[PDB]
Amino acid sequence: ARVKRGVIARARHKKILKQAKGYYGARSRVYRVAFQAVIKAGQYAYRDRRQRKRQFRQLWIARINAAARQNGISYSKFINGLKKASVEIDRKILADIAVFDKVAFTALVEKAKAALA
Amino acid sequence: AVQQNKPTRSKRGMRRSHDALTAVTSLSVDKTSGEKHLRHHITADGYYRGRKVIAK
Amino acid sequence: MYAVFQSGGKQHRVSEGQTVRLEKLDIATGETVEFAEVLMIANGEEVKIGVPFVDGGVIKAEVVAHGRGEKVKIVKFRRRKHYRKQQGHRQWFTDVKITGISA
Amino acid sequence: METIAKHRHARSSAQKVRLVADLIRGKKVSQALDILTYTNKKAAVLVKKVLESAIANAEHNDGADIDDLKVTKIFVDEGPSMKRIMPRAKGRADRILKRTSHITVVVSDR
Amino acid sequence: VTGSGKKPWRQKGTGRARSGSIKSPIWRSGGVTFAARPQDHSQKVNKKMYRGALKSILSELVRQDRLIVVEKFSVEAPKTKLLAQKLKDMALEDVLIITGELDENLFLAARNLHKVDVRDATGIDPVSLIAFDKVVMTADAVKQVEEMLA
Amino acid sequence: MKTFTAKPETVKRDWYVVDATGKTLGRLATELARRLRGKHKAEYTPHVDTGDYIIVLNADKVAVTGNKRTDKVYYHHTGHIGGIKQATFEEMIARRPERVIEIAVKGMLPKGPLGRAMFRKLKVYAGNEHNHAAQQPQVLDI
RNA sequence: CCCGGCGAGGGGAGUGAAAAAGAACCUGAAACCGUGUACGUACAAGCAGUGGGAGCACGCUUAGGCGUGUGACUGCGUACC
RNA sequence: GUAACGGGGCUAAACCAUGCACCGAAGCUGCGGCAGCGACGCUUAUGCGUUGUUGGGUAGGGGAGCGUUCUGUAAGCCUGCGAAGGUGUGCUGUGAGGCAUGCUGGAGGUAUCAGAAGUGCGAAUGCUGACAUAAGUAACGAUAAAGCGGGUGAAAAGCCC
Repeated sequence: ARVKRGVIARARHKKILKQAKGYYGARSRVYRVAFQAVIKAGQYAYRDRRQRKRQFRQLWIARINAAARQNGISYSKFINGLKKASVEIDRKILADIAVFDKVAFTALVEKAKAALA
Repeated sequence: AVQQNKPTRSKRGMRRSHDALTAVTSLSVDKTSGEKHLRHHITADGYYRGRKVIAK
Repeated sequence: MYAVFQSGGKQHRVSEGQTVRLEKLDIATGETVEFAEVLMIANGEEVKIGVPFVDGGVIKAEVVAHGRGEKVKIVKFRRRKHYRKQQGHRQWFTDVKITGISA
Repeated sequence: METIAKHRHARSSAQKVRLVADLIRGKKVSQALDILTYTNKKAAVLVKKVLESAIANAEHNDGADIDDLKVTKIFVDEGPSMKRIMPRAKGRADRILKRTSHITVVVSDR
Repeated sequence: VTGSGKKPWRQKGTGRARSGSIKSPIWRSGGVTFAARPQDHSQKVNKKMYRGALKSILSELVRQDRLIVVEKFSVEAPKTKLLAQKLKDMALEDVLIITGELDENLFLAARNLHKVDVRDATGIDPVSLIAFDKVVMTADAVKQVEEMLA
Repeated sequence: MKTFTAKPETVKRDWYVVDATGKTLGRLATELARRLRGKHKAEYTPHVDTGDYIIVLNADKVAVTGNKRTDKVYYHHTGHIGGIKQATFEEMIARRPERVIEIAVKGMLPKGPLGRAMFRKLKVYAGNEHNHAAQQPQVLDI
């Protein structure tokens, strides 16, 4: 039983070239190049899924600080405050109120400032 | 000396960024015969500034 | 006029009428969950959980279709070590609409 | 009405024919014919002959009225190569490809 | 493969790659790494497993009442049409009809009948026992398949 | 519901005026730079330039600490032959002082294209007035 | 029948179920070369992706702050055997 | 080429000492999910609310599967109201894949359960073919040498006079 080979093969190469669209020059044209190109894209996105979560928190923190510092408190103390603030728990992401409700924020600083007094 | 990596189909492109021919623009028509003709040149039937020169 | 609440393992700022995607949630497709520990509410003048959770603030929403997110690929590949595996994973989620925000 | 004419197996590379072809593209068929007559590349004649045949095709087989015609479309694709050898120094034999094109001209009035 | 022992080109020097026989399985025309020979695929099968198998399949024919024994199944002359008749009559189309001593006409009939096949008792094989919708079998023959299987 | 992004086309900006006079360069640069980068608001978007335009003033009078005034490094290379020129701090305050503060906060903004833009917002000046009255610069400090 | 060198090639006509069978003729992949359109690109430095992400373009549903393409700017990042 | 703080810059943004915040990892926690190996409670041709726990990995051992050709099942089933193949898309699978369907194509393809293997390729300076690169670059083969008039011709430096 001599076996054709080829359709099942063209299936694969196409499967990879398809995942490699928009990649530059041979990255998106030539299987042998295309492959190693997909695999790293894969490895980058497994890394970067983990990364993303770091990136945002640092985005958040940065802007919490801008705001805290604008109401005359450092991020560090502000957090400490919130932490002591009769418990009082509340994502750093969530503290986007920072951008979209400057009055609800100063509220927070006050609550915080207080639990620190 | 020979290349170490194959040049991209793009570099060819860029190298050729200057290969374009230039079209003429600068031809005119003889006041006396039909005859378009390059400026400062004899027209085929043999005219130049009206006045049929070169009898051939 | 919004409020905040813990529900994924994550928190969410939310206003009535507004839909949010939460992690999965047994609650059958059409019924009504009631988030009864909101960590803040606000109009023009607002209520922070002096402790966690504002005294009597609750939030109501109706589940509204369950689902599975778009597949994602897990690639592991150790160069020169004759090693690699690829993997597919999806992720259940339930979606709620938000009718509540009972101050 | 489109109406077109083409030269397949043209004995010129393509790269070279294109050089001429880009002079002409989208020109008034009239102004096209002039740019061609006064272009000294052997491709020029190759492509003038197509333009001409194509215009003729227009006037005879369709609406015609060559007064409105434009070379609305011109592009030249590469034909098959004839393959040869070049006896060379020290017994080495070298490849060499005689290349050919397919010229296509499309002329219309819109 | 028809060719020569000659080594296509030197070992070292031409910038090419070893090479040694124009017949390399890896070379184009000519090769085949483990070329087949004609082979015998017969398998053994213990006796007691062959007999054991048959028993196992009769029993199941019977349990699906696909086994329909009759006294004397036979026909009057070698005419497929005739047989085809009896079959229509008995509500049969896919059948075995394994008879005792085999007559000849019933073999001659049935031949062109494609969904049907007749055998003598001592003939009877595993698959054809399974292959048909029903298998008939005469008292004449059961006594025989009896002895046979013991 | 993703976190917010400043958006280059809606971002505010604002003008200010800072007197460098007695200020200790570098504790000044540090501020210019952070404000220069928008790091004080909805920065919260590091791909977008949210900084404020700050115009500096009296750079020549900027202040230094230790012996730096006579001793502060200041090297650079023309990428020629063996072309490594150097100039002392006082040498630089001497010819085009503006430079010290510039080269200063530059080293503090980030990297490439973006950060490079951020720096154009900063208009220094060796002297004591400037010609950007129309921008209605508001004064500030550090 | 027409362009052309009583060419090469081509446009019609016509045959044919079909010339999306015209002789280099079933199907007709891939590398590789073009024409056309969206988007990007002439102060920008590195395995060229990946994470975040404006803008433009096109589809959305009567908006709903979505899909597809593109991808300024930005964190991370030295191919495979 | 500054080049012996990573840089800017720092007189503290350095050292020492005490203290309290904070940031910080694919560690730990939270929510959702899958599997391997155990064993409760509900209850056995048992999987479960489940439940404790484990889940980096070359060489190597073990386990479970995809798909390809060909035999049977198949004188069945699908198919000119469009097979195989080619090219899109959609949904699905942990994956190898599957299924649907637009386009192309225009005569063959086969579920299922089993059976057999010329069963899976990126690398062997692998074999064949096709096609890129360098590049419209080198070169056009003795530095004995050409000029013009007429001619034929679609075109003549190169043929003819």
